[PDB]
Amino acid sequence: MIHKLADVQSQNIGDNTKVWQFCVILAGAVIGRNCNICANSLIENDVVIGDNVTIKSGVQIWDGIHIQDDVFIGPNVTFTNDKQPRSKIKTIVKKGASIGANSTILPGILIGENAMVGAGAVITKNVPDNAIVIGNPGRITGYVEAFELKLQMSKVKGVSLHKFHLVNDLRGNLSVGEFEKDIPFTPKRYFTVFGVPNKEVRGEHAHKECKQFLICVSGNCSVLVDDGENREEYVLDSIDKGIYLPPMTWGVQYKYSKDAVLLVFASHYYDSDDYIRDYSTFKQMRQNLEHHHH
Amino acid sequence: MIHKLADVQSQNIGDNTKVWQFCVILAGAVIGRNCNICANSLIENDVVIGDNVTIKSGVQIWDGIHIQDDVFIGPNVTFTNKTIVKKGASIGANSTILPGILIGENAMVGAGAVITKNVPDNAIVIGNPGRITGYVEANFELKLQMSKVKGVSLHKFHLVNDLRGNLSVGEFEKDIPFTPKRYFTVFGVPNKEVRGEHAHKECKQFLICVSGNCSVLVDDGENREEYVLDSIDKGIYLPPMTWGVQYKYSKDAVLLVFASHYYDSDDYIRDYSTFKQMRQNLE
Amino acid sequence: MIHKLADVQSQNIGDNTKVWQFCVILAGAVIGRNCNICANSLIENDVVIGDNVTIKSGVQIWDGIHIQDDVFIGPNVTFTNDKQPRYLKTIVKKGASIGANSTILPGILIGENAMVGAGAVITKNVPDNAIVIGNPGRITGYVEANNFELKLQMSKVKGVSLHKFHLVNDLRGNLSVGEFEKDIPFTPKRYFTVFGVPNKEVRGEHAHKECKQFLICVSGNCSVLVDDGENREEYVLDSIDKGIYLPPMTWGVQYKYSKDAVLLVFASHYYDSDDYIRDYSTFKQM
Amino acid sequence: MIHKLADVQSQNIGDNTKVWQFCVILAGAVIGRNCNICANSLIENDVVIGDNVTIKSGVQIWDGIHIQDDVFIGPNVTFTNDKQPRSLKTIVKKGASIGANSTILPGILIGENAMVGAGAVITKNVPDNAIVIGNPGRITGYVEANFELKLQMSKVKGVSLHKFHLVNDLRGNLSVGEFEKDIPFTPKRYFTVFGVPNKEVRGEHAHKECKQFLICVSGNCSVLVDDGENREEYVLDSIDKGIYLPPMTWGVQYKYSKDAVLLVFASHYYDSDDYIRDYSTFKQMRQNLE
Amino acid sequence: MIHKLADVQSQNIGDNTKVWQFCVILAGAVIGRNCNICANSLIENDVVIGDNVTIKSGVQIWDGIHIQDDVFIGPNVTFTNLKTIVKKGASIGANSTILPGILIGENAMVGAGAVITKNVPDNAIVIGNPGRITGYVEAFELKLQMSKVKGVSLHKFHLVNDLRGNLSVGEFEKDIPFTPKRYFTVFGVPNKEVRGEHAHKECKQFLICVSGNCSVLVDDGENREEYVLDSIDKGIYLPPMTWGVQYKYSKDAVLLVFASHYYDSDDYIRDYSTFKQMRQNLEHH
Amino acid sequence: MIHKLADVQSQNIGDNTKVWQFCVILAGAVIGRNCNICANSLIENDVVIGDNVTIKSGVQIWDGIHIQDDVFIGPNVTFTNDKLKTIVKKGASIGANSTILPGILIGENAMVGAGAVITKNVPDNAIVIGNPGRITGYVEANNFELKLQMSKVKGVSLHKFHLVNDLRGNLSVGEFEKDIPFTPKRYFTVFGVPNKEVRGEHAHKECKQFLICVSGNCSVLVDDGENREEYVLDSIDKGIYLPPMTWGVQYKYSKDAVLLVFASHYYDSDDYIRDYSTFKQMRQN
Ligand SMILES: CC(C)(COP(=O)(O)OP(=O)(O)OC[C@H]1O[C@@H](n2cnc3c(N)ncnc32)[C@H](O)[C@@H]1OP(=O)(O)O)[C@@H](O)C(=O)NCCC(=O)NCCS
Ligand SMILES: CC(C)(COP(=O)(O)OP(=O)(O)OC[C@H]1O[C@@H](n2cnc3c(N)ncnc32)[C@H](O)[C@@H]1OP(=O)(O)O)[C@@H](O)C(=O)NCCC(=O)NCCS
Ligand SMILES: CC(C)(COP(=O)(O)OP(=O)(O)OC[C@H]1O[C@@H](n2cnc3c(N)ncnc32)[C@H](O)[C@@H]1OP(=O)(O)O)[C@@H](O)C(=O)NCCC(=O)NCCS
Ligand SMILES: CC(C)(COP(=O)(O)OP(=O)(O)OC[C@H]1O[C@@H](n2cnc3c(N)ncnc32)[C@H](O)[C@@H]1OP(=O)(O)O)[C@@H](O)C(=O)NCCC(=O)NCCS
Ligand SMILES: CC(C)(COP(=O)(O)OP(=O)(O)OC[C@H]1O[C@@H](n2cnc3c(N)ncnc32)[C@H](O)[C@@H]1OP(=O)(O)O)[C@@H](O)C(=O)NCCC(=O)NCCS
Ligand SMILES: CC(C)(COP(=O)(O)OP(=O)(O)OC[C@H]1O[C@@H](n2cnc3c(N)ncnc32)[C@H](O)[C@@H]1OP(=O)(O)O)[C@@H](O)C(=O)NCCC(=O)NCCS
Ligand SMILES: Cc1cn([C@H]2C[C@H](O)[C@@H](COP(=O)(O)OP(=O)(O)O)O2)c(=O)[nH]c1=O
Ligand SMILES: Cc1c[nH]c(=O)[nH]c1=O
Ligand SMILES: [Mg+2]
Ligand SMILES: [Mg+2]
Ligand SMILES: [Mg+2]
Repeated sequence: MIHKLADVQSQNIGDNTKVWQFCVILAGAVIGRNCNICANSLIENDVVIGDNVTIKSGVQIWDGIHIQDDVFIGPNVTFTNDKQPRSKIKTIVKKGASIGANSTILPGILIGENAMVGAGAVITKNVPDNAIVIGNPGRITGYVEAFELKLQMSKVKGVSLHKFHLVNDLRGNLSVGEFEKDIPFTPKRYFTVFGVPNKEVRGEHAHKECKQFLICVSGNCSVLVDDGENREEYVLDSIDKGIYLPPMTWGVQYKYSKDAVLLVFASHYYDSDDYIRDYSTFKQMRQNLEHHHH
Repeated sequence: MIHKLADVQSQNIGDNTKVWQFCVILAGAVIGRNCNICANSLIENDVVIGDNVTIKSGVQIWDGIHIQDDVFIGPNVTFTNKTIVKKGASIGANSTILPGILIGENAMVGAGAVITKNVPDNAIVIGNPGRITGYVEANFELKLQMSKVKGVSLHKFHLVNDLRGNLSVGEFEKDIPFTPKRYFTVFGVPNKEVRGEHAHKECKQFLICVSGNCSVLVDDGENREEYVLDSIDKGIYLPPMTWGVQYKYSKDAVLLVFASHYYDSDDYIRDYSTFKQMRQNLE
Repeated sequence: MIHKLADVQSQNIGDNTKVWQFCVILAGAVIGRNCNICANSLIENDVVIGDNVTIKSGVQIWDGIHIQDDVFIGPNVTFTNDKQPRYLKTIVKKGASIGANSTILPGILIGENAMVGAGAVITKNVPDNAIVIGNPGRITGYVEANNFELKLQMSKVKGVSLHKFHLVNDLRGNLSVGEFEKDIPFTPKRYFTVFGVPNKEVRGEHAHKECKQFLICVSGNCSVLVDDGENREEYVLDSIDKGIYLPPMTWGVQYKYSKDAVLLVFASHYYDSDDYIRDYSTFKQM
Repeated sequence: MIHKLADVQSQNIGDNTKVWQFCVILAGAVIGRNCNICANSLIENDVVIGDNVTIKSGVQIWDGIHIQDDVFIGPNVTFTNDKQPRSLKTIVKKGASIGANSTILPGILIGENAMVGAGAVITKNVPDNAIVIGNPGRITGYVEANFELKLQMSKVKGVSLHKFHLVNDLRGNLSVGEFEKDIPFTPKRYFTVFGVPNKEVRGEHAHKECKQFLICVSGNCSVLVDDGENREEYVLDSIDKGIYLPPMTWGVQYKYSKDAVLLVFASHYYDSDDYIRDYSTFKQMRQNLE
Repeated sequence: MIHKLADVQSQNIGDNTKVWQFCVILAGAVIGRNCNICANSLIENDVVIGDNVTIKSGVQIWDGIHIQDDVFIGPNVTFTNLKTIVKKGASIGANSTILPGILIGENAMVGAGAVITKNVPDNAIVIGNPGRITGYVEAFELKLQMSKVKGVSLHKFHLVNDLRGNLSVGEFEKDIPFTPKRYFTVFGVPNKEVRGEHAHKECKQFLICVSGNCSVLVDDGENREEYVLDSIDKGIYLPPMTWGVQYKYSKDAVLLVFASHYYDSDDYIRDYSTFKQMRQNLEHH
Repeated sequence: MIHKLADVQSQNIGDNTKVWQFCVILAGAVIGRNCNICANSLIENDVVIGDNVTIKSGVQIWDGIHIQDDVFIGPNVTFTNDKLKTIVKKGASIGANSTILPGILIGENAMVGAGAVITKNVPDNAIVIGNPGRITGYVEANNFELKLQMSKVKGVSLHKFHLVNDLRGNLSVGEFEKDIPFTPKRYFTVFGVPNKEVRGEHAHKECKQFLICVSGNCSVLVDDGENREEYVLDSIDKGIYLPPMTWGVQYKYSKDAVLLVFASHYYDSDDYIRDYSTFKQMRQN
């Protein structure tokens, strides 16, 4: 259905796709099946829109922009493609992502699967999968769909939460933990992360083999743990709190305070090969492992 | 006047409302009289819009938006998906309104603001996220000092500095015009927070910021003024039926309040329009 | 080409200018040659647009907006007319670009060749060459802009020198020293100190006809733009042994001051309000 | 008993006083009964020493120094009588003790039953019952001196400690107290004390009629309460803890922190003749009422 | 030699001890040999003073004060009264003041004018009012440095500084010579506190101050040295049988300790002289 | 007058010296005229004491201590020998029960406070107190209210500079040969000085100087060989001119303090006069 108030010059528009009034569509555009292209928006030539995409009003999809399947583009969303524009002189929005109203997406930017860009955000950097990004400049503030006793279990597979023995007196303070009793392994390595800008997002990975144990020894940080299907986020803000990450648990650490030091104990020596850094690969290697194990 | 170039499907548009070129207005929408609906804008089906409303270009008014009389919607305002924009409010160019939001009578949304929570009557809200930074149409040199707002007075207290320390003193029924029955203290208030937003029916109140600073809006239903309480020798008297707000607390601010009455949750008035009526009713 | 699907009442459109679908241009509008006015955008009566101007989609140029030659106006940029809505003039000066979905407040001047960031909210004038970003928008740099590693080093900005002073450190506390004529190349008649500057503030924005300056950041840090008309560069003054020499006729800006920063300036001449060139065009011509 | 190895020239030494070896006592000195003047100590002419005084070795009691009864002066304590000497009276009151190798500046008064810690340099009058240590000496407590419940009596007569209703959340914090219900009177006055240096001792008085209620609204300070027989010290360290001082309670507020702001409710208008500033006087008064 | 001008009533005074003018020595007193007790000092009845002691002028040794051998007690030092013991080889600086019932450790150095209100450990240097330990008698650039102190190692860990923050890394059995069974952390220590003051019979320890700073004394019984731990990339290894002290903590300081064994109260040695002897012992094979 | 109850062995005591009881004075000592050595004091062999010295009781003057004319030594003052030669210079006075570490110079007319522990040289006219002793002032030492004011100290002036404060910041400014009465050839800056440091302690033969504390606080002593005063420089708009031949000291620096100094001549080592007695003599020409 191409409304007669629309100016559509392209022939590669799939079945069930509606283009409404006052839409301009140039000839090189490729739009999939079952899309809705709402009034008063524009789509240039060097563009590919996948299937079931909603593009609400006041949007412009410029040359170099690819919108994969199931993406929602909110009203008055704005894209760009030149970082330094001067008169007379590629961005990808991944499957399922949702871009909120009157957002502004800078050029050459990746928005990840199922991500949620918040109304009005100014997206200056790649958005990871599932991330929720808000503000000017946009910062990751949450993930889509994401203590006071010795050992509690998370909702995420095998992730356990710990409280360590803490003593307070006049001479000072002490907390202690035992490997194999408290923390469920014996490390071969520890490292520390500190001096981390409050905007930064650390981790975004999983380990095939290495077990990890995390303790924020001053200030605070937030830790996201993800098992491929469940996801949960914890504030670590005292030296006597700790989180166990089994191997094949995807982890993020972010929202570090200015004073924050993260101490990590690790079951194995350092190994660049032991990292999975793509969430979709992770999600798939985890099912393989879950299907073999059960 | 429905432009040849508009696509207006709704019958229910009132007298002397102009709709300009390339507007789309769906069948359900109801629209009052004397509205100006500028070029390249959209109005969906359950939308009701009062009289004398200005919608500038690039605005999309979705289902579940309600706009009362005398509202100005500036260019490129974005709404989303019940939102209500109350009488005489004006929403600044290219702002973004989150869903389920109420914008109060006479508020002023600044240009580009990302509005994430209800905006009280007469509030000026700016930023991403939007924060109240002032009120529309909104010192302490002397012992006593009367405010333009009915019955509100300002006090500078006796202050002694020396080598041993500092002291300030005030006396009840003398520098402060009543004998209190309660005191309370508010502190650790986040800077983004807005406190109070009520009036008292019977309770007199006296306000001193004993460290840090906070700002105090007092409002008598017609006049409103905003004051900075930034030293312990400064105080503000609120007579009963004075609407008060306090906000922009610094991180270490402690507000001390003395009150004529013991706590009584039924003594509050939390709706500004209600409070407005009750004042017009007394005078 | 005025596209058949536009609606243009203006008779003062320059040659080779294109106006695309669903644009509205009212009768009073004056638009130059070689402009490109893209779909879904509007222009009102009291507007002058120069030549070689690009205006992308979803933009409205309201009454009182004047846009000069070679300006790029990005998609969904929004201009405004009145401060307190329920007659002020904006001018986007030559060569400026205004980034997508920025919002420009009433009565603002946008300097030549400025770069307004995408999404910015611009609530005060933008100088020539500035880059402005954020809500509210803040100057974060200048278009076309480590060291203090040697004692003396010349900038590309004409006459401008960068200096590293003798520094003594021991357990009794630290000393740095500088000598007039010798290390700093004039004898001062005045010194002044700039301090307690908010972090959003831009200072200077001028050049001097006769007055020579030597800047030293004596606690904390600030940034110094020096501009000779052609070239410009930004330096960070973050240490008491680092100094910069500004000859006369050097446009200067100090901004990005830290909370505790104190700038110390040595001058060759007594204070003289007549010696200031505030006007960036006026400056470039000379 | 005056040792043969002593050189004692005063005929004014009361009975059962012993003067040990290598002491020097000049003709003018007056010394009471039952004293012990230990070896290697010196006493000059214009000196009155009371009864039952112990003066350990290596002390000199200079012209202008009055030691009253029951005082204990530890070994190697040093007194002075000239404030800027180039080649003023001190009084040590009844029952006070001066710790070993302390140094007392000229013109100084040491109150009854005070305790000067060993090694301290005492540059300012020491009040009755005070414990003073350090160089420079600071009062860090008083001799013989938990805010859990809403209401709680003190050892000190009539003194109450109060825990006030607190509310903590995301919006901020609030505490509230009501007069004649939480605080046992209705104020006519309030005053605030702030910017007190950490060495200052404030108060040191009792009121004849004024009730007072103390809340430390920011930071911390310490409050000594004294009823003439019992005394206790409390730490005021949060806005929700207060302390009631009935009339005729001796009060001191000291050890203020930098940020400390003390708030006081008062039952009466400011009145300078309501003060009692002498501890002995106050004590007799708080005995003559009982 | 008992000077004519002293009043000495004790015959229990060892050979070659000199007692000079204007001293008073009561009869209960015992004084070892070869001492020097200078003019205008006084000694009471329950007092035992060992051999080769020097007591300078203006000093009173009261009842309940024992002084061991080779002590030096400077001029105008003052003791008070409970039992005080000044241990072999200690030296008490001029015009110091010792409170009652105090232990002064062997070879401790009490600074002139100090006011000593707390036991002084062996080898400590103590000064001020109140007296504080500021050092010990006779007390990080490479990946690994060996201490003078037997078996002690200093470690510099891999450090990465960049845009996104900072990272320091350690590996057990490569950087740190053991695998731990326990970590502990110590924080919010007042700047005046002295921590540790023990050796372990078996437990290995590795110390990294993770923020702020503290100082760490290591002592193998003959040799000792103090080091400053002021960044997360510096580490110190303590083999078993190393006497350790952690002090001068900053308000911010967090010490992280890795230990080879589980927590065993019976693995502590808290008496330095016991520790020193046990150590001379093992050197004997 | 040697008291019968004293033990004096030295032959070399000058006329009208009194030695009182229970004093011990060894054979090698030399003491000048008109001294008072109070009871229960001790003086060793290599000691020289000038004229008109008072030594109050409880003091011992050990070998290696020289005390010059007009010195006042208070009761119970203690000196020491072993951590050299102590010199207490003319007119100085040592307060009651102070303690003086070995090898120390006490400057002329200094005033050591009662109970102080003097661990470092004390400059002429310094008042020193505490443990450890710190200089807290100088003997006989609403400023900056007016644009310009003159000090009792010769030719010293106090400046308040033009100060602008508004929304955009603050700015303070001063012009050479107008507010500041000379034209600079050099500037230098002093910072990160520990609060216990005393800096300067010299005069210049030729160099004029001008001081502004552009951040923090700083105290400055100025001294013209006869009058002296101390000023606090605690905002960027206060300034102090030191004409040539002005002894100046700066001390009591706060942690953030930065001292800016304008000098009329280029740096020249030889223009310093670092001895105060030498400055006072030069100053009477
Ligand atoms: C991003 C979003 C999902 C967050 O919602 P939420 O997680 O429920 O957050 P809350 O409403 O509880 O607010 C929590 C905080 O985030 C802030 N916030 C929420 N959304 C924000 C936004 N878009 N930009 C800036 N800040 C925002 C709130 O102000 C609050 O912070 P504060 O307490 O410091 O003021 C949602 O607000 C949003 O932006 N949705 C997209 C709307 C849209 O485009 N709809 C199209 C329909 S046609
Ligand atoms: C909100 C508004 C009323 C406030 O104006 P004002 O009271 O005059 O405030 P000022 O212009 O004095 O500026 C005061 C401060 O707030 C900032 N400010 C003002 N409007 C702002 C906005 N919309 N967003 C962010 N900051 C804003 C200014 O930058 C300045 O702060 P700074 O000093 O830290 O940068 C007005 O600026 C506004 O946004 N009006 C809407 C205009 C409009 O949309 N018109 C449509 C008609 S065509
Ligand atoms: C302003 C601009 C020129 C700066 O780009 P740049 O110098 O290459 O800057 P970077 O991308 O390296 O970003 C540097 C910092 O500024 C921030 N930033 C950059 N552009 C921003 C913007 N528009 N708003 C807010 N922050 C921005 C980044 O987030 C980063 O800050 P952070 O580290 O705190 O997050 C560019 O970002 C821009 O906005 N260009 C115009 C694009 C446009 O509107 N085109 C329309 C025509 S197609
Ligand atoms: C003043 C005195 C009574 C305090 O004793 P107390 O109440 O038991 O004090 P504590 O030992 O519990 O010490 C608590 C604090 O005070 C300090 N302190 C105690 N006495 C001190 C003194 N005289 N000088 C300086 N500091 C002292 C302690 O070191 C400790 O502080 P810290 O924790 O920072 O180190 C006692 O210390 C004293 O000085 N007595 C004099 C004895 C004397 O001289 N006798 C002569 C008879 S022979
Ligand atoms: C304790 C002692 C061993 C330390 O000496 P040192 O290591 O040489 O110390 P330095 O001389 O290098 O001084 C270093 C610091 O400690 C201080 N200090 C030294 N001795 C001190 C004392 N007794 N009390 C207080 N502070 C002292 C110094 O003032 C300096 O600190 P600062 O830089 O803040 O001023 C020594 O100073 C001492 O007190 N010796 C005793 C002398 C004695 O009594 N002899 C009797 C023989 S007759
Ligand atoms: C050093 C001295 C000359 C200072 O006198 P002053 O300037 O009148 O000093 P003030 O009494 O006005 O006191 C000022 C400050 O210094 C302190 N102070 C004074 N003398 C001190 C001393 N000897 N040690 C430590 N602190 C001292 C005071 O406590 C006060 O400090 P605060 O406010 O923090 O408590 C004098 O106090 C002194 O010690 N005189 C020697 C007396 C003596 O021994 N005489 C022997 C002959 S009998
Ligand atoms: C003042 C000055 C010092 N210096 C160096 C050499 C000096 O010895 C040193 C200053 O040390 P010094 O004069 O000894 O310290 P103070 O004056 O605080 O007692 O720094 C210069 O190189 N140039 C200068 O202009
Ligand atoms: C979504 C949509 C529905 N109906 C319209 O007429 N236009 C639109 O854009
Ligand atoms: Mg927009
Ligand atoms: Mg003595
Ligand atoms: Mg002494």
